[PDB]
Amino acid sequence: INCTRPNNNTVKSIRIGPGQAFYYFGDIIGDIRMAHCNVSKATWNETLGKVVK
Amino acid sequence: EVQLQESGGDLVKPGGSLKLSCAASGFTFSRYGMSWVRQTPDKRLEWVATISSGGSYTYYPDSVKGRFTISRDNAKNTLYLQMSSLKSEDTAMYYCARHGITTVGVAMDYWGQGTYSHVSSA
Amino acid sequence: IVMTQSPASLAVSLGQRATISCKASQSVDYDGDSYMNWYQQKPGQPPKLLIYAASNLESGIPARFSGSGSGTDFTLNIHPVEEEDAATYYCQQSNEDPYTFGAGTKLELKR
Amino acid sequence: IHLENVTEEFNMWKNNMVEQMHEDIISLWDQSLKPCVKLTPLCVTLQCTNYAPNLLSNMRGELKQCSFNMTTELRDKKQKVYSLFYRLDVVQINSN
Amino acid sequence: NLLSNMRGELKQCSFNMTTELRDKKQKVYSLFYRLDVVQINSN
Ligand SMILES: *[C@@H]1O[C@H](CO)[C@@H](O[C@@H]2O[C@H](CO)[C@@H](O[C@@H]3O[C@H](CO)[C@@H](O)[C@H](O)[C@@H]3O)[C@H](O)[C@H]2NC(C)=O)[C@H](O)[C@H]1NC(C)=O
Ligand SMILES: *[C@@H]1O[C@H](CO)[C@@H](O)[C@H](O)[C@H]1NC(C)=O
Ligand SMILES: *[C@@H]1O[C@H](CO)[C@@H](O)[C@H](O)[C@H]1NC(C)=O
Ligand SMILES: *[C@@H]1O[C@H](CO)[C@@H](O)[C@H](O)[C@H]1NC(C)=O
Ligand SMILES: *[C@@H]1O[C@H](CO)[C@@H](O)[C@H](O)[C@H]1NC(C)=O
Ligand SMILES: *[C@@H]1O[C@H](CO)[C@@H](O)[C@H](O)[C@H]1NC(C)=O
Repeated sequence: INCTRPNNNTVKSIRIGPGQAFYYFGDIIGDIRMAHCNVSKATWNETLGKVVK
Repeated sequence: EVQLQESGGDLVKPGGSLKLSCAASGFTFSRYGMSWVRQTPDKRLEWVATISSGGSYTYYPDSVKGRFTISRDNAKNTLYLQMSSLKSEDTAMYYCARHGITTVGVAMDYWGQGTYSHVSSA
Repeated sequence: IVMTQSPASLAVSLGQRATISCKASQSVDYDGDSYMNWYQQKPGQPPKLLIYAASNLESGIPARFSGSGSGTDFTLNIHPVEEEDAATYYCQQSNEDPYTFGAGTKLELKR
Repeated sequence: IHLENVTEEFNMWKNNMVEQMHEDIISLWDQSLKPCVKLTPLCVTLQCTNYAPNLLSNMRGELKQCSFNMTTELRDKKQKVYSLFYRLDVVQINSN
Repeated sequence: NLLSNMRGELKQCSFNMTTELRDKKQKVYSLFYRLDVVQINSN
């Protein structure tokens, strides 16, 4: 299985204080594609036919 | 802030071999989206939207099918379109606009320039 | 496909109140109600935003009018009017698959 | 070492070492997580609406361009922020 | 409290308390014996 996340979406950081460096989400640059996974089709057919026997 | 230079000489009987080009501005050209609105006499005038960088649309409305062909160039910071096989009930393409952020659905926060060019029967 | 609403080409006697409505182009809208904004133009100018983000007054225009919004059916309001206010106001709201407006105004002060 | 001429009964589902793998990972997880930074004061009320090209994607879902007030370094100063959160991280209470 | 053998101390009492949200307060109503309350030196 291959699984990816397209939007690399740079971050920022502020300070709660004293000494609590909080990280939070920044901003999108580029297109937007949601996360997904590819899978080999015929092999998934083959092992599913294998398990049902 | 900077308006958009346009160019239209659309005076051609119905073969739509007719290129129309947009321009650039002083703002950044990437990380936003654009659209296109024409001008009809008093009937709400067009709805043709476009994409961001590599976005997932090529035609925004129906009834433009096979005739729309919007493109975009990030390099020279200027897009253009081609409207092949032009029908009647059609004046010209007129305006360019910008989508912008911090809105909710969509908005046309700036307006480049409107260009009038009647197409039929010179 | 929509079915927009406007009463007519309007008029005003400079009396601070002018409410025009577009009730239901289509069905209702969800929790992120997403009804977009009203534009203006006059024959000597390109179109221009009035309101932004379905509720609140634009940074760039002075603070002298607003509009109401509730779910599907709503209208505008206005608050003391003057010379450059009489214009053409278009009503686009719907943002899912098409972008649409069919409504429109022609407003002019009464002599 | 291979064995010879030996049988033995075997039963899973009653083995004790599955719980000892269960108990220590729980004690490992919190112990690795405890002495780093705490945050109580974040969950403050907030108004929120979606992001603009969220409607311009295959993912027409939820991004929620969002903002709130947060206490700063000094106790008598507040600050304004702007951030993003998914729908599965936020819920409303039952005007913006 | 005045209607009992125990004519003593119940002190039906109330205050402000922070809620789960940091920008919201709330009103409560409760009871405390005088052996668990004492004043400072108007109500
Ligand atoms: C998982 O499956 C998807 C489904 O096909 C794969 O997506 C495909 O990815 C390629 C590589 O980016 C895309 O091709 C690109 O097209 C642009 C168009 O200008 C071109 O400039 C690029 O050079 C490239 O050729 C392709 O369109 C895309 N297909 C889709 C989205 O349907 C994906 O690669 C697979 N693997 C992973 C790890 O996600
Ligand atoms: C995404 O990755 C590219 C790779 O070169 C990088 O330049 C960019 O800063 C990253 N972040 C974005 C587009 O927000
Ligand atoms: C997943 O990615 C690896 C990377 O080398 C590739 O070899 C493999 O074929 C991919 N699997 C797919 C596309 O099912
Ligand atoms: C799996 O492969 C068999 C052939 O071995 C075929 O008959 C069957 O339709 C396939 N099923 C799917 C879900 O691809
Ligand atoms: C933040 O605090 C200021 C202080 O008056 C207030 O005006 C503003 O509405 C607050 N914003 C939020 C999101 O709480
Ligand atoms: C609780 O807070 C409100 C806020 O003004 C105040 O009016 C009230 O007197 C307070 N009550 C007590 C018991 O502190």
